[PDB]
Amino acid sequence: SSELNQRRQQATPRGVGVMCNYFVEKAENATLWDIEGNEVIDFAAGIAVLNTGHRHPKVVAAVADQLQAFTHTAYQIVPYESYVSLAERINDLAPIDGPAKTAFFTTGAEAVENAVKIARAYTGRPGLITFGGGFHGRTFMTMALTGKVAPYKIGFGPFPGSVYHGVYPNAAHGVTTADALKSLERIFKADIAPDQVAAIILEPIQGEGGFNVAPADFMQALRDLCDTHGILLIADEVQTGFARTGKLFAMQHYEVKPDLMTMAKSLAGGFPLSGVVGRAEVMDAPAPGGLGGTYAGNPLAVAAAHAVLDVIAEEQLCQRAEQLGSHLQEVLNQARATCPAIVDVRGRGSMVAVEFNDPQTGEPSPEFTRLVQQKAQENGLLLLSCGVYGNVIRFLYPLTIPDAQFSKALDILARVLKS
Amino acid sequence: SSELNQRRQQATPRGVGVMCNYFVEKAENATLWDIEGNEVIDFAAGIAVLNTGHRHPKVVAAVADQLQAFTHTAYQIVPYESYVSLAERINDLAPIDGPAKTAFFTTGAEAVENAVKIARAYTGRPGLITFGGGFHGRTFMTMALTGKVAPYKIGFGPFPGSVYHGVYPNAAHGVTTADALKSLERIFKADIAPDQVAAIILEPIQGEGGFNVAPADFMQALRDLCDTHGILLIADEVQTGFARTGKLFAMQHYEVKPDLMTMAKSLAGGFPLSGVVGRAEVMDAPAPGGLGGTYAGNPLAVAAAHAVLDVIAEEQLCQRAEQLGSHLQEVLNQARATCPAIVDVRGRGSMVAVEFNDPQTGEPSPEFTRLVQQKAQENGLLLLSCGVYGNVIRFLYPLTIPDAQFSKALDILARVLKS
Amino acid sequence: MKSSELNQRRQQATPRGVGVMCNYFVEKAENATLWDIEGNEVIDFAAGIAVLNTGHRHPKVVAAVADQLQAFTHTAYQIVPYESYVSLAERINDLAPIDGPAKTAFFTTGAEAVENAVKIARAYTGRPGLITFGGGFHGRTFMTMALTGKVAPYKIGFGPFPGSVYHGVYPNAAHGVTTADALKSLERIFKADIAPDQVAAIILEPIQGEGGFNVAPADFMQALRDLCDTHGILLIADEVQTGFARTGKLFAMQHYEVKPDLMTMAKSLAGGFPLSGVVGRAEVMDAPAPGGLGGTYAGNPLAVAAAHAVLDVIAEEQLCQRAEQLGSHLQEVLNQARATCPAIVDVRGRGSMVAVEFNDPQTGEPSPEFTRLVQQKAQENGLLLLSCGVYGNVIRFLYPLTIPDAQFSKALDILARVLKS
Amino acid sequence: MKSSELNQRRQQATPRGVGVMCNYFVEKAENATLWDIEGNEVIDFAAGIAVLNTGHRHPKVVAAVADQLQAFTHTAYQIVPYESYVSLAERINDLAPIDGPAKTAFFTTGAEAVENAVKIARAYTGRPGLITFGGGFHGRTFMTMALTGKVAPYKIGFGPFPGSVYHGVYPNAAHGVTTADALKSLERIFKADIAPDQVAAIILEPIQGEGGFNVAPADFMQALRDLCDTHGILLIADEVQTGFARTGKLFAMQHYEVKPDLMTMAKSLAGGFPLSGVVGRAEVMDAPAPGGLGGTYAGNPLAVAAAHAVLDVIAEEQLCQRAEQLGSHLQEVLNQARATCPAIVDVRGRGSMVAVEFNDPQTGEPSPEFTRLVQQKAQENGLLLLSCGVYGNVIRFLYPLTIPDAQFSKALDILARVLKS
Repeated sequence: SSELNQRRQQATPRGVGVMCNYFVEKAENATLWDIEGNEVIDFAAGIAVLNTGHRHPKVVAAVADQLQAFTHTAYQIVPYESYVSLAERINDLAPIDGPAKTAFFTTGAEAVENAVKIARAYTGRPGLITFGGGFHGRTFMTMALTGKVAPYKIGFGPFPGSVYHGVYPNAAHGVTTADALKSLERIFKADIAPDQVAAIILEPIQGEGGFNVAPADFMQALRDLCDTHGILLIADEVQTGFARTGKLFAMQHYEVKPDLMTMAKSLAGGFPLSGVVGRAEVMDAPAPGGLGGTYAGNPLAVAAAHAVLDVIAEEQLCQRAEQLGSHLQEVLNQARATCPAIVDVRGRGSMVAVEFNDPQTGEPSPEFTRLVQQKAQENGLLLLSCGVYGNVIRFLYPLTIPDAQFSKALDILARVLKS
Repeated sequence: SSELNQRRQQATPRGVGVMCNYFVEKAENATLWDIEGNEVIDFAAGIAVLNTGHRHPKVVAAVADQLQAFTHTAYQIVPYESYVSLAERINDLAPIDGPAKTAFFTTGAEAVENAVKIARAYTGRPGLITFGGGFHGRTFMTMALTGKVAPYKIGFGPFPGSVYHGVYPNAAHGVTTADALKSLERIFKADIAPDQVAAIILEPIQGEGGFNVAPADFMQALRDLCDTHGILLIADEVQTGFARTGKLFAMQHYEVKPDLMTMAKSLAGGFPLSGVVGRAEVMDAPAPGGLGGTYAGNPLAVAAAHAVLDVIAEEQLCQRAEQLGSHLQEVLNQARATCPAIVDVRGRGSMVAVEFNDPQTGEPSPEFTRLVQQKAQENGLLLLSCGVYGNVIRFLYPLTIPDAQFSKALDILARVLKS
Repeated sequence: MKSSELNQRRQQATPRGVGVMCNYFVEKAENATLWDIEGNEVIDFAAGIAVLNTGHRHPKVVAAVADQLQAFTHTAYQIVPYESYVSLAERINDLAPIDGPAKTAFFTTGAEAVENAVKIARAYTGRPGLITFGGGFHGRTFMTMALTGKVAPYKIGFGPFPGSVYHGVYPNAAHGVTTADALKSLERIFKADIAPDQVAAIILEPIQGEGGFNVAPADFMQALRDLCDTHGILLIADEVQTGFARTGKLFAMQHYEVKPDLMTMAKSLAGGFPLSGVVGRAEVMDAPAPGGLGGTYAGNPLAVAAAHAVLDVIAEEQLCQRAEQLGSHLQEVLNQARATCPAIVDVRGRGSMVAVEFNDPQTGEPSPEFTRLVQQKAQENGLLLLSCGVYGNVIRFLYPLTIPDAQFSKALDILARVLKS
Repeated sequence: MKSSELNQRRQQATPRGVGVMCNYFVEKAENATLWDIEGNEVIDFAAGIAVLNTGHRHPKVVAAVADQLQAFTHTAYQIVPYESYVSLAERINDLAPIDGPAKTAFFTTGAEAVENAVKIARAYTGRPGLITFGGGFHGRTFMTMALTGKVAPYKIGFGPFPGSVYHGVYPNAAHGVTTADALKSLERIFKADIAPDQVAAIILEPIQGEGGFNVAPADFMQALRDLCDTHGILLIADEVQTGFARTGKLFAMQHYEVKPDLMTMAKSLAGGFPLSGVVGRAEVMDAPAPGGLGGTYAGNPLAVAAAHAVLDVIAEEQLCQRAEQLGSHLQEVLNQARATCPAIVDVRGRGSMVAVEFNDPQTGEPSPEFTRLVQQKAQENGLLLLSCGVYGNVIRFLYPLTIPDAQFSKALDILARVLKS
């Protein structure tokens, strides 16, 4: 496959970075097959894109029937009842105070993008506040909202005004909830007025930021100041959504609820679909024709996104996600005594991660974290990187992993840490 | 259905407007079936996305075959062979001087968005110039690039700086090529320096602008303008691309070649995929990791794109387009004499349109466009509106439409213009 | 001590970004006469760029400044106010072309004046948008550079510039741009760039200063007034250069039946002293909260005292009528020189804001060289002339309105001789 | 009584946006003494907000301005230059702490100076980024408001604001904010807001003026210089308020071994006249092309003549040490007052830029009411005190460095007494 590696280097730009050396041929559940027969259990699931697994039999049958019905029709002209079919369901499952309304789009960056458009149309305000280490997409506005410059926005500036970043709460790094809230106070006193901020966008637990959970200390306080200053709270559950946090949405772990929320990735279980759900009054702010997109709500994707929403419940992967999470929680917790480089492990449900620090100084180092990288797939196990420094392994296995599938990779994960 | 629509209003926001309120059941080539089994000839193809028709036997077989393989990988992690030489297949076919390289994404707005990121990474310049009436997407950057405020960006401002709009040459409306070039010179002397403009983006034929073809002298001068000031000429062929204009890409009708090209819509023939092609060195300007997207290069959509390029070649849809549109153009000019409202008949290939003005004045009638919209509606024929005044009908039938199906629709079209 | 020594010391001590036009350095100035450090007497047709309509060191202005010099030179008005600030504001409120009650705030520079007009407009409407016109000049600060409609050289190298700022086309039917063309550009901005319900103000000069002395037609101004009336936009008139008797009236807006919502004043406001101001409808001016407006030097006591005498000199010496008398005589000469000099393509202006445009006869393409040759020969004859326009082919005549009749006659003789050569 | 008729006139004729601290109007000022129109004599501890380090109407400054009145008041330097501009730039180049050859460009207002500083930095680096600190104040223009780190009341209602402008945290160990706290706030801006190689300049005051007189530590200024050296950033020191003998040295940056790339000057640079300047490395200053920098009032000849005399006064009267002597005596009084005044939480400053911060004794919470109480009590006893700070709980002391010691001792007697009550 070495010749195809170079066939790509001369046909697709260097900007599309790719981690693993080998290509894909077939995928099942959480097991990937290379071109050369190698079998690797997927602890990545394409970045939380397949909570219900690679090619789950139900929605693969739901996309097959949806195929010979219609593949595309542009919902803006000819609508389909499968669009209203899901908008009904998520409006009943989303943690939004009062009546909820849902619009669907294609990519997750478009969901956060449209949440900004709806937040701006309802508030009439320009301001948008995110947090350091937060990731919200790769388009112009979403890169501005993203809190990691390299490599996400290196060389694509300048970026629009009225967008600033607070500090995300993180007791593991010595920043408290008060430290986080004070950075917001410093933005209101130096950057932009509170009555000029349209929305505060927030990952319930940060995805590419290092799997750091926001405390209920932070959320209830956050809900308070936006209610004071007329700001809308937006929860970005593109990565944390759909049963991986032990519950359907990570915001269900909290008592107060966001006015808007963006969803994608495993929302369709491996097919291009995003969406925005929120309060009926705020979502109804843009005028007709203001929201759209050609591929918005791909009929095959809404059919699968309907399907995972049945695997949601009959398989009950919310309860399983807490059972997978808590055991791998234990595997790395006595590996903590065996492997000294572990400084902390964190996660809710099975959205779990482990941070590794070099012993001489407690600074990160991604090449011990990334020493585990190679040993894992050397054993046929694909683990993804994370963090502001690259020092955190995030475990993104599908929720549909058989238990023998899991314990294999778990004890293989026991061998990567002591070598 | 009556309940079906009102279920749709309480579940989905008013922002996502919809044209027809009959909901699709079935789709095949250029035929659409609705809740009541009523057969409608499709002259929209979901906005030029189904150039090869609804569910083409070749691309479904390529899509169903890819679903036996895998759902999705996040190309960023484990890549495909599907991705690479679909790009090799477009690198040789795209009108790009010298070696070409191709990256793939999902939505057309993303392709335009990434074409800007590549233009910014290559030139280090912030500036971007588009034209009034142009449409480039609905995200923050693409809304600023779009040259129509209503309804695509009412309530979503403020918009970023260094984005200005020239005037598109509309020789059928008093705007010459010299007028259009002077608008660009006026931007250079008042808005932003030329050596600060990274790219000039335009559609070879304005899609929602009214199907205004760009004259050859305007494109030649545009090439020399960017050549003189180090600007990159981006061609937005998301709507004009893939055999609709008689040739593969609309830029092939000109001797000048753009530095960058954006594609989507009929690229995958009813599946979510976009892409950017251009000179090898400029597209490699972004750093590894700067370009990305989780759904980018969807395996099924890549397999669908592979067969779409097969279909238009073996079925000779490039040559078919112009003979479909030539037959359409002459029955429009036959009705030109006994109908008083036709003021112009624009189009190239099968990207044809006809503009209506009120007979007593020169103040266009959307109603007459809606009235003729309301006649083919009750007569089983779906066509779209466009133009800055909503007074021109665009003919976006699938190129795969059978001859008897087309001859019927033109008959129906002739009757609705007379009355 | 000597000029070239000073020129070298200048280039080694100051940055090249501060360009200098003339070879010589000033030693003494009075009315419309300049004496360089070598004794050469120069007829000033620039007046510090339309700053000394009342002439250099007018006795009444100097006597007013010398008097204020024995009281106080600065107290920071936002800390300790003074009567002269209030009285000058009252005088401006009466004379300003403002519909209804007016209020005035004083600042230091014309760019600060435009800046505070923008700030006032944004506070009242709550909207980001601002629309100017190509060829407009409104200052060199970040926002005023964005408002300025000439990239070279005011904006080269200082980008990127803020959003919600766009430029229409200023009408000059002497170039093929009608009022209808100008309004078409505005409606194109409204349909492509920014919605009219998001534009706070439209800003234009009644006569474009360095834009070539192009006069806004009443056609254009009335349409702008109704357009802003319909879409809730504020009409800001930048009279920094046109203001104070330059155009035959105290303010160039008085030539029109249309009144602006806000107006910026500077340059000739203080007759050679640092002062600027904003006057407008009281309801609009009161939009910013206490503390939102200011500036340390704003309303300098010496400059406010000077502006008091300037308004006095304009009235007591009838300088508005003088500007019309002088300008009519100037257009008389420039148009007689039309028969003897084919390069003259246009003679435009109002009052003593007169200009002449030059083309190369071969085609209708500007001749900036012929413009420079006229400047150099006038300098050779001791006459300082400023160029302007988008192509540098326009010579503007900014003589002080107090220029003696005999000196003006000699300058016109120099003008006729230079135009034939 | 008679001031009330003037206040009603002031309220009806000028907008409410120009706030006014004192309800009395000045009639005469001299050194550090103010006389209102009612005969009341006030000791000036404001000096027009640090504009009069040399005092109100200093004899040598007035005689220099009066000499310039008999020659010329304005020619626009970009048209006809003058020698005094060059010689003042030559003096500023020799005196400014700039590594290597320096160049100086003069403008009018402090905001204009900062505005041209970013224009020079943007032209030199080609980068859009600008980083300031919360609590910083740099002017009231659109760009300087964005750079200003205090939203109320400076930018309330004037947004939206331009991108590529972010605010770090200014170090104040008295507030629990270390230098490490400050440095890492910059790295978070690098990691989340804008790449370091896209930041054109980091701008800071050596001592925050309106921010509460918080002095930058030496290790913070050092790491800032290293930060900019690594990433090609330019270091800009804003010495509009700290400049010219206020801090015990001619420039506050001279208290450090670090030298900035650019420096802005205003306020007391001309000792009570509208003048501002930008001095920096010659290579950096020459980045803007000819015609890119300017301003009609820039380098006002009267204000330049005053600044020439201000420099002579600072040297002839040894005002740098006098500022150190007056500031030490003030800190002694304030520290002795701390016992019978539990509200005093801190005594900050350097030289004669000393301030005192007040806290409500129950919780360490600011008490602007107590601060205003000290202000109003001192005003009743004839002492004019200003407030600063992010929370308005800081009183700053900006007496003219030329204040007579008997009047200074008297002012300290009042200050002591209004603090014991």
